[PDB]
Amino acid sequence: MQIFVKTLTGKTITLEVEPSDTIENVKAKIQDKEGIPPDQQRLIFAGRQLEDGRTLSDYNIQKESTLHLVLRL
Amino acid sequence: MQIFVKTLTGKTITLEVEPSDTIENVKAKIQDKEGIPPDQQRLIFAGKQLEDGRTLSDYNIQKESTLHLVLRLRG
Repeated sequence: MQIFVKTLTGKTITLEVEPSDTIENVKAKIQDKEGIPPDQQRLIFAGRQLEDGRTLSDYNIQKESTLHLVLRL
Repeated sequence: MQIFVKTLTGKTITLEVEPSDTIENVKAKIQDKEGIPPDQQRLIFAGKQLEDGRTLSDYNIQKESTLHLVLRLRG
């Protein structure tokens, strides 16, 4: 399925993911598109930070859900 | 130098490491003590997951720092 990620400039990118993808897998997909290493990425959904070991479906992330990318400072 | 690792039960072990040790090397040292293969280990420090190709030095991990071992499980 497709999900969206709001990037550091507020532009939206589109990823192909599965409900069983872990957040660590999703951060690797974001690294491919944005060039930010996973250990520098905070991923936010519904106003909370996601943990690396959970799946997208563990957070009830759906088709065409939007995640937010934040850079670790 | 000495660092600590909190294991899957919350017990702490000690590792002998150098600041130049990679995280992949540290996972191999954890395998020797805990019997968990490196590809099944998530190593956490300061609330974030460490990447294999970085050194302890790259995360400013110092003597007596405590890392957290988590088992790779979806969920």
